[PDB]
Amino acid sequence: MIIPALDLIGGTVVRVQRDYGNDPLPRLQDYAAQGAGVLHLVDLTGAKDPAKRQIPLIKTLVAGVNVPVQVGGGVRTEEDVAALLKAGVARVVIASTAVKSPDVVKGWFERFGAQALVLALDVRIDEHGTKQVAVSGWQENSGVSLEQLVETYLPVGLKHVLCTDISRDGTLVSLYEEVCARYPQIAFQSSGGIGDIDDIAALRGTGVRGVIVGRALLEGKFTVKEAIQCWQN
Repeated sequence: MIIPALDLIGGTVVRVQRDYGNDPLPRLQDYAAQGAGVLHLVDLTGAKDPAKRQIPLIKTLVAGVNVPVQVGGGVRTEEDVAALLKAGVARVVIASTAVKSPDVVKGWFERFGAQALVLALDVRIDEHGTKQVAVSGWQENSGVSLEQLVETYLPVGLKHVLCTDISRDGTLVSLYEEVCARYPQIAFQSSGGIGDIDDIAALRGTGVRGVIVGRALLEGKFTVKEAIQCWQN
């Protein structure tokens, strides 16, 4: 699947920052109308301060489409996960906390179930060619490989992993081929490097299950319909 994505700050759709207006619901509705089966939202306001999580907006957006939405941004605690799910979110995207407190997050898998959680990892390919996990693009590596972290959560039934390459020069394959083959029981999602329709074609044979597409849709490079037609060949 193609997974169309929006970043939201204070109700505004933004490109990573260019203002793309305050109409997220009609945009999402049109993504769904074109065949998207899953949508992705990042709450940048909540990422900066969990106390300001955009729950009312998220409720509205989820209510306004007919497809599951995965939502990330400032998911620090069990309470955060629960509040997002209560608001109607299908899956909660766990990022830095999955790196910083694995024993705690393993407990979340036990409580909420693996179908409700997506682990989002930023990866840098280092000098030796190791897939190093980092909590963000502006922080140093955290001293754990993608494989090591995946294998930490497999015993609690990990099913969804979102992988962003934050070391790559330019737009978009070997990385995804490798990890997908190694953990066929996990559905990997790719994020980043989609600049045109050919970048989606590039991922088709890799084993990647989901392709997150954000900026390219906002910039009018191609439509969700075209993306899906390409992805399905």
